Amino acid sequence: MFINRWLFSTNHKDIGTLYLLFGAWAGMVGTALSLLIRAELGQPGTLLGDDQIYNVVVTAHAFVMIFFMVMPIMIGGFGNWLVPLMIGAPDMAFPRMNNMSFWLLPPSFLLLLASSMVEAGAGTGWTVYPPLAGNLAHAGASVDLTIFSLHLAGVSSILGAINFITTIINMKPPAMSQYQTPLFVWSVMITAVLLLLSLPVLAAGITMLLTDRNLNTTFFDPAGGGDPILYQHLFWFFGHPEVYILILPGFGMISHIVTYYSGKKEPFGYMGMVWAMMSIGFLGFIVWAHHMFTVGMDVDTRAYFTSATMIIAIPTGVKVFSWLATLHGGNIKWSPAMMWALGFIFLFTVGGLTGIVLANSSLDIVLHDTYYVVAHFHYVLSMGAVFAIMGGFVHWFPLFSGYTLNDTWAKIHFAIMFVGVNMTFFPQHFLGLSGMPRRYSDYPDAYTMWNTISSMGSFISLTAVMLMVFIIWEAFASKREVLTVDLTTTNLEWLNGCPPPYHTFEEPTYVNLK
Amino acid sequence: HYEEGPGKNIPFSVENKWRLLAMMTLFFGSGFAAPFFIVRHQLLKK
Amino acid sequence: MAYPMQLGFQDATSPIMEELLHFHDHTLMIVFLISSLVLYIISLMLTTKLTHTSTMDAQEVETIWTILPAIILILIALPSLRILYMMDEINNPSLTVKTMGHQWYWSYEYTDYEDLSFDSYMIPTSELKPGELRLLEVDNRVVLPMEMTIRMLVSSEDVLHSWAVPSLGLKTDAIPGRLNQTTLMSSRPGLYYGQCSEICGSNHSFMPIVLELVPLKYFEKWSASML
Amino acid sequence: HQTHAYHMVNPSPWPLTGALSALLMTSGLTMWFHFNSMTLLMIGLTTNMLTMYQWWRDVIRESTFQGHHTPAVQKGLRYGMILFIISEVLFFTGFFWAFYHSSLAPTPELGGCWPPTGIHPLNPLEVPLLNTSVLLASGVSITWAHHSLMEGDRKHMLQALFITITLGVYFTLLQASEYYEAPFTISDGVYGSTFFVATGFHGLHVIIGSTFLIVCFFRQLKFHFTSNHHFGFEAAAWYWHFVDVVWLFLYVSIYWWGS
Amino acid sequence: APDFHDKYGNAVLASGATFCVAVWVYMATQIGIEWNPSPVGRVTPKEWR
Amino acid sequence: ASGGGVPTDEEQATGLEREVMLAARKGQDPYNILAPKATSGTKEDPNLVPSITNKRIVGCICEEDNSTVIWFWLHKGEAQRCPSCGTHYKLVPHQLAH
Amino acid sequence: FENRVAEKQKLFQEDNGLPVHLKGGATDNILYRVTMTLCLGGTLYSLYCLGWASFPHK
Amino acid sequence: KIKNYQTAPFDSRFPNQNQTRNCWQNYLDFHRCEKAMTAKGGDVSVCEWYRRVYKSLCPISWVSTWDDRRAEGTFPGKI
Amino acid sequence: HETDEEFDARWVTYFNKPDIDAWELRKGMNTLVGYDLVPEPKIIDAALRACRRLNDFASAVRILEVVKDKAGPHKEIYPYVIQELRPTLNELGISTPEELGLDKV
Amino acid sequence: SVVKSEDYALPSYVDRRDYPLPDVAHVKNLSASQKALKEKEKASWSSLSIDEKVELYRLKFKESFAEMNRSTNEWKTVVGAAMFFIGFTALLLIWEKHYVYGPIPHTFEEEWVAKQTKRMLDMKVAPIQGFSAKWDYDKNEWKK
Amino acid sequence: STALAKPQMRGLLARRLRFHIVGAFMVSLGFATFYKFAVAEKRKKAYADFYRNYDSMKDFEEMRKAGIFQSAK
Amino acid sequence: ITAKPAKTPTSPKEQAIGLSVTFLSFLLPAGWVLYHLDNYKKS
Amino acid sequence: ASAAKGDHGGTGARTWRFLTFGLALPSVALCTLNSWLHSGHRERPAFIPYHHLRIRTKPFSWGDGNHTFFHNPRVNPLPTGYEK
Ligand SMILES: CCCCCCCCCCCCCCCCCC(=O)OCC(COC(=O)CCCCCCCCCCCCCCCCC)OC(=O)CCCCCCCCCCCCCCCCC
Ligand code: HEA
Ligand SMILES: CCCCC/C=C\C/C=C\C/C=C\C/C=C\CCCC(=O)O[C@H](COC(=O)CCCCCCCCCCCCCCCCC)COP(=O)(O)OCCN
Ligand SMILES: CCCCCC/C=C/CCCCCCCCCC(=O)O[C@H](COC(=O)CCCCCCCCCCCCCCC)COP(=O)(O)OC[C@@H](O)CO
Ligand SMILES: CCCCCCCCCCO[C@@H]1O[C@H](CO)[C@@H](O[C@H]2O[C@H](CO)[C@@H](O)[C@H](O)[C@H]2O)[C@H](O)[C@H]1O
Ligand code: CUA
Ligand SMILES: [Cu+2]
Ligand SMILES: [Mg+2]
Ligand code: NA
Ligand SMILES: [Zn+2]
Repeated sequence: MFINRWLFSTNHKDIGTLYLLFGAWAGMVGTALSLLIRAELGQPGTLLGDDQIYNVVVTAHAFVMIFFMVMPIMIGGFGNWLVPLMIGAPDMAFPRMNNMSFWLLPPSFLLLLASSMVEAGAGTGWTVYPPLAGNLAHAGASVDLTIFSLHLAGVSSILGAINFITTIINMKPPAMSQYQTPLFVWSVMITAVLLLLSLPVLAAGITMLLTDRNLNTTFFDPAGGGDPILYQHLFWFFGHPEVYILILPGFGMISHIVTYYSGKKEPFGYMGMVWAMMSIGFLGFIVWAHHMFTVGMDVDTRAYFTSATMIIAIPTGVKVFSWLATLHGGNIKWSPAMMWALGFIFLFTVGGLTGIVLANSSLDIVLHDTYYVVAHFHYVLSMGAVFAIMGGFVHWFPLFSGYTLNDTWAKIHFAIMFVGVNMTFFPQHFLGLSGMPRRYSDYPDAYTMWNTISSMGSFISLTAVMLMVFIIWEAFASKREVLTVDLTTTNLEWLNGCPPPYHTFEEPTYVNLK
Repeated sequence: HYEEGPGKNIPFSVENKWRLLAMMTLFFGSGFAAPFFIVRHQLLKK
Repeated sequence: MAYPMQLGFQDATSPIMEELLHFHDHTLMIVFLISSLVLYIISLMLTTKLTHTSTMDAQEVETIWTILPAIILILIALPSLRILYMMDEINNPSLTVKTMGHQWYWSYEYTDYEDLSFDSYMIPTSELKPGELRLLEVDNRVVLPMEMTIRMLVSSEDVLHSWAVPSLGLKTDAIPGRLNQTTLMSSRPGLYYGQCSEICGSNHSFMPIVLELVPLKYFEKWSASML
Repeated sequence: HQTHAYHMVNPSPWPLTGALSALLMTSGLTMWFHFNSMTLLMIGLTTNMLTMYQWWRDVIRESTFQGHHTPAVQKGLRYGMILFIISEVLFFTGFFWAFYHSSLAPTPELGGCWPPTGIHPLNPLEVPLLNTSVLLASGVSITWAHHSLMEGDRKHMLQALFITITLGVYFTLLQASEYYEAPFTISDGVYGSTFFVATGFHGLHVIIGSTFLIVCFFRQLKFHFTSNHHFGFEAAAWYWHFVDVVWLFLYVSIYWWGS
Repeated sequence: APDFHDKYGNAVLASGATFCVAVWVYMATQIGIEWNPSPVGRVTPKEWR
Repeated sequence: ASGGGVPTDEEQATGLEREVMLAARKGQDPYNILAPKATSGTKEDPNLVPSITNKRIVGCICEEDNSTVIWFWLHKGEAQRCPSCGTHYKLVPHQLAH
Repeated sequence: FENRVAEKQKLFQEDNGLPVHLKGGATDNILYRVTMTLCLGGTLYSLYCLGWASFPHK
Repeated sequence: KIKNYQTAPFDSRFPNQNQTRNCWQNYLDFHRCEKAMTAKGGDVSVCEWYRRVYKSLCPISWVSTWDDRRAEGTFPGKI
Repeated sequence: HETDEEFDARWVTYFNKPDIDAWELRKGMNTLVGYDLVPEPKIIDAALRACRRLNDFASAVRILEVVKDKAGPHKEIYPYVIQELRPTLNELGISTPEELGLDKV
Repeated sequence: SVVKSEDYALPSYVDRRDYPLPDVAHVKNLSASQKALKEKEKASWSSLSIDEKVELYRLKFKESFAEMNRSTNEWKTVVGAAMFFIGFTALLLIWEKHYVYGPIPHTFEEEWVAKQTKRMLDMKVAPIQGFSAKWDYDKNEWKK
Repeated sequence: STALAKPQMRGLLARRLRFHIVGAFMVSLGFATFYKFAVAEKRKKAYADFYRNYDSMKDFEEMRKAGIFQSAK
Repeated sequence: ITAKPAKTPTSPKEQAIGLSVTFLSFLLPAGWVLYHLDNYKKS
Repeated sequence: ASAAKGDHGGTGARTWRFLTFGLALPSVALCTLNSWLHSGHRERPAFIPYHHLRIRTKPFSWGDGNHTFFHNPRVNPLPTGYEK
């Protein structure tokens, strides 16, 4: 029975549970790598005495946090658990394919760990640019194992995207139009469309890198008439959609959390929120070369990419203001999930604004490949995504488990995390403005003070992570079972109890047309 | 059919909180420890 | 170079970099205002017992919070693009210098007249002379005439590198098989430092750039002595 | 007892065996490229084939034999196949991007010209034109097969589908012969790189689509399809038209314009 | 009826703040960390050549 | 030209697919493929909600084009009212497969 | 050929509790055991190969 | 005769950041000219402008590789 | 929408319905407190009389509590409303939350 | 009065300032005096005593608005505990400095910094605002 | 005793919002004025004063005499 | 949300045990590796 | 366009079979004639060891490492020229 249930699953809730467990474990790996980065930088000089290993650690940190922590948790975990429940559907459209999207991830992760164990690892950056990633500067198996890891992760997500689009389009109650579905469901649909279109391009590019390394092609090798910059275009054509993929299901969860703890039946400006996510998804495909402003690009192309990038601020600002307008007039419940969402709103806004600074290609000449970029994306991505994940986790943990958390402990956890991430990343802005490069294992002496503070900050977030594991333990240890939950009339995923039965909506909901 | 209900919709046991503590320690602790030991491995190769 | 506890940009050495400083001041004022406004409104939304929970009509207010952000973006884009096109404008340099990246050091070629070229390596920490700067000094600096428009051409003989001098506002990737051009003009004599800015392997952190800006007649005699 | 029309699938081992076959194929390619050994790759290819066979066998059992494909379930499979084909279009788009990037701005190493110095392209009016007529013709015969099926005509459905498959095989043999006869190789710079990787992936998709048509042929021989319910045949036809359209873009771009 | 916070909150607040300040001050000042603050107003420049 | 030998759904559809087809023929919808049409929803003319058990979830779209759906359990017994708009619903339980 | 779909429909609808991937009979079980043995044995072999490839052999 | 060369001037055929083709075109022009002059019994001095421009712009290692491949008979441009 | 006067009259009419039932009493008060206003005394008067016809003393007191709550920090509103309702409170024998000690925490 | 898991699908009681009249009464099973009190409620409320009015309120409602809205001391526990764990983090950092980190480079020695500082002023690092701008080259001292 | 006057009872949340959004606008104006004097104009004036009588040759001669250059002693 | 009282209450002492074990499970293995880095760096 | 044909009274099985045998397969037959008429081996060009061709950055994973997968000795020279 155990094998049938947990290895042969065709159930959206159990598969969602698997993804949450996987993503949590990956988050530990990613956190450990981040602490090694900041230990190397925590005082001037060398710690590891081996900068190839430092580069492998940086590269792995990013792949783990992006492909094995954020995407599995948000889309595989919350997506599978919540989307069928929010539309009253009995499961996903392809419940057995769903299980393969999950099981491709442990092998993908094994390939990445194999990459770091053989030879001297792939010390490339998560961008894996040739020629550094090619077969002369990175001879041997590590980069190919990394490429295959991305292939399996890509197939997992493309098939999951097919499943989510099909489920959301096809499996709603017959009276429910797309404009009657909850915003989290919209955020997952739009993320899936982005995955569907962007991951095949990444797969094309890294397959060309694979054949350059092993079949004597020369797509990226000037000796054969190739061009390293072509790889960058194919990578970032995927890579900008990818950063919106990382945040969009977070935007969906934030809309639900803010609505819920404001005591509201609905988010402010529902169709504006739909419009804004679709607009962000669309603009997300026409901005990628702002990752390439220093490669030798013509001035009119820089002007276009500067302007198109900045436009994204308009739909994003509609969502920020609409979350504020959802708080407006609320009977505010200061639950731990609410604290995570309010932290999200502020810290995402800071990071988004530093992105607007970087969009100005004239300033990006000086800021590109410095810690200002690192500060930008650890605010919007690392904090934005992580705070939405933590807020969702604390909010829905009683739905998934049937048990409550200790709210006081959860508030303590929030407070510690909030101090840690801000101490870690806020000084990196100074480091970037004053010209410290990213991807360095050591720095000129003038940069010591902010590096020292940033590394001390990283230990505070470590203490928060350890505390979070204890808080989950304490909840499962004490077994406070849920009795009553407010606002079920506008939060359908709670209406089948906690946890819901294995099969839900065997009899579908009744919804009239009128 | 399958077990339903709190504590039963999961692939690990919560029947005993100390055995659970040991399982969670090994689970999260193995993920956290792995990069330290991979770095150790790469340093020991040369 | 940067100095300890620095918060902002290095002081500008070129007129383009002074432009960027004023443009950054303008953009950062806007960033601070918006981020503080969002934080303030958050605190305002959260500090009253008064409630209003019925359905709220959204279309009036969505006009304000699309038009006003669009206006703010145009107020950033206008000076932003002015600088962009001013940098691109025809300059006619008096000198061309090439730099080639390598794992892990830079070479320089000054071949307008004679065949002058040399390699430029980081000084190891153990070999620094008293008061020299850890990870920043090189054995052979890029000597250049001050107050003159110079064309730098940047390439690589192996992997990607990137040639950067923050106080001159310069960063140009070094790509094998490609010859990227940028222009440089220092208002002042002195020593101006930068560091490789595209990850190029295990000594990425350790291949700095040092420009030495002097009067033309010193540059001429230094050039002659380097043949 | 459910009172919706959707399909709750029996717990199945094929997702896990398929994921592990992926690990073995990728591990195996690594072992082949770096440790001079085909062993893991051959195991992975074998388990991949077993997985596909049993998984799609079970879908046939669920639908033809157990009746689980209600109109709602069939509609979901239509969306899923369309989205899958879109993802494959974007995959080929990366290779067309690589081709135009290299050929519109040929570098000095090539002689600054396209085709590069030393490259003698195939004549697009010879076998590449024949291949074009072959795949277009197979788009006509598969449409004849589809209409015969809807009209309830068993024999002519089989004849038209057989003709379609024969044309796909003919294309594959022609392209295999062209590969052998070609005076340039995949190692002949970016001309050979774009040519063989883009037409090679296309040829792989022709073999896949031909295999899919062959599955439909044998299901038709066993009377699986009704005149109104035959989604596996529709999916195979959509995929086949996709393969035809990709060929037309390759022909125009790489063989003709790029010659 | 007093809960945990009524009974222990003042102690938790006072002890936690005291402990937090004490150990960070000790870490920052007593164990040889080099913060490398600005020379301005603090360093007397010395002949180097 | 033109011959036969391809089975029809009438001949060969089976299991749930066949149940849906035969019910549709009779104008019935035991597998909830269609959206039900609302009554006036008064206490005298409540919306009739079929169920094979003693309670069923209702979602109420109170006004046309509302994006918010109001969800609640409707229990066998006295008619209940949507908590947002007051429209009435009454459960009519049971049966299906004879 | 003759239309034998009805016989297969009877077989795969038999009320015996078997999941669809085993409902064809004993040859399903054999094919399943072959597939799973090759997958699990191959996975163990790939771990052995990682162990081998993780260390230099000069 | 029309000298005072300082460095290669702006060239409107090559106005952007990538100058690879400018280096290449002047290397080609120089050797094409030198070939025409040495053949038709003229003086390579008329080729000097292209020589100065490509020496100013081209990386030494590019020039040296191209020279080797001309001597080898594997230079892929037309001269 | 409507003037203040039309709004108030509609709510007066709602609670004044003679056979208003318990569900409709609750629906009315729970809807009314969603609005950005403290209900006029005349609206509250009609709701308390609905409580009387429904034999529900407890809900009458709760309605007075929510008037106070809807005023938030504007401490002058609730005593004004109580002042205006005092003839009704006396006629119906409704004690205020304060008279019952339910304002103490 | 006991709320059970198997009641999840039924209307439930809540104390919420913005939902003042919940879907069910707080007390569903009445004592004989409570039943008689409910009968008396059908007569003039002026004849009810204060205690009887209070009891009618507590049959319908669990907490009053004043009770449900009360502030707590939880913030002291949250802020204090967070400070404790932030203090604990510094113990980790002391351990790391003592046991993990070796000496920093010799360029941080006081005499090196003094010489390096002079050399920065000799090359006029950041002369407009950032660094040399703060040195008085005429008086040979940091500007006041 | 004295009756209480009737207070404003409607739109209190909206009233509070409008008051404080206006207040926030005023503060934003104040900050912009502070910032353009304490940062932006301060910067323009520092660069302008520095270069107004700047002698690049004298600057170089001082650097040269202090020994900083490879190319000039 | 409302909930039942804990079916298996976790006392302050039990919490201190769970927290201490959780923290040691993260700190000890990494601590051991980092303490010995120099034994690796020149092994 | 409308091609230059006509039908459109109904595009059913009989029409698509008509197109299959009346247009599609005749086209294939003509192109087959055109091809197997311009066949016959053409004279292979002089070998020149251009550095952008016959790329070898890593040995191939089959054979002696130096032969492409569909190597044809008649027309595919190695880096050192045509085979014996
Ligand atoms: C922003 C997220 C929360 C941050 C929390 C942690 C950070 C601490 C509070 C954080 C207090 C926030 C105010 C910013 C720091 C002010 C320092 C400054 O004048 O820096 C100016 C510029 C460069 O300026 C210059 O060229 C002139 C330099 C003048 C030197 C004067 C001496 C200064 C002495 C040293 C100061 C140490 C700074 C503190 C060191 C910090 C150590 C962590 O630097 C920069 O661009 C850095 C800014 C990066 C862009 C992101 C801004 C996003 C908005 C932040 C939230 C604001 C609303 C909430 C208002 C604040 C609510 C919390
Ligand atoms: C969650 C992930 C995420 C998100 C959502 C974003 C969002 C944005 N990012 Fe980026 N970004 C990354 C993750 C993300 N980013 C990563 C990982 C990198 C580094 C890749 C690598 O090199 O490794 C990166 C790099 C990156 C660069 C390249 C810098 C360089 O390498 O030199 C740029 C350049 O334009 C950029 C810009 C932006 C912009 C304009 C947004 C906008 O979408 C932000 C819009 C939001 C707001 C503006 C705030 C809310 C709005 C308002 C309150 C309204 C009013 C505002 C105004 C009028 C301005 N990002
Ligand atoms: C008639 C068409 C036939 C096509 C298929 C032929 C057999 C190859 C089998 C697999 C094909 C799959 C994809 C193709 C990818 C590589 C391009 C190969 C196309 C091809 O066959 O190219 C041949 C070379 O092939 C070679 O290297 C042979 C290389 C064989 C090993 C390929 C290694 C596999 C790498 C694949 C990684 C795929 C990743 C996919 C990710 C998908 C998304 C996750 C050309 O031969 P040549 O001698 O150079 O020149 C001819 C001179 N007379
Ligand atoms: C050398 C040969 C091997 C080379 C390796 C590649 C192998 C080839 C795989 C070829 C694909 C075969 C797919 C067979 C699917 C059979 C099952 C099927 O077709 O199932 C149909 C459902 O469709 C469905 O699932 C639709 C399912 C769609 C499957 C689409 C598969 C495309 C696979 C591509 C994989 C590679 C991708 C590209 C790599 C870069 C069943 O419904 P009906 O038909 O309506 O019947 C019901 C009626 O009888 C009732 O009256
Ligand atoms: C970023 C992640 C890390 C965060 C900070 C980690 C905090 C460290 C926790 C303690 O770790 C232990 O420290 C001991 C030293 O205090 C080590 O014993 C070592 O030192 C002892 C005393 O010298 C000897 O007795 C032991 O044998 C020797 O292994 C021991 O192995 C190690 O587990
Ligand atoms: Cu060279 Cu980084
Ligand atoms: Cu981007
Ligand atoms: Mg870069
Ligand atoms: Na370091
Ligand atoms: Zn309703």
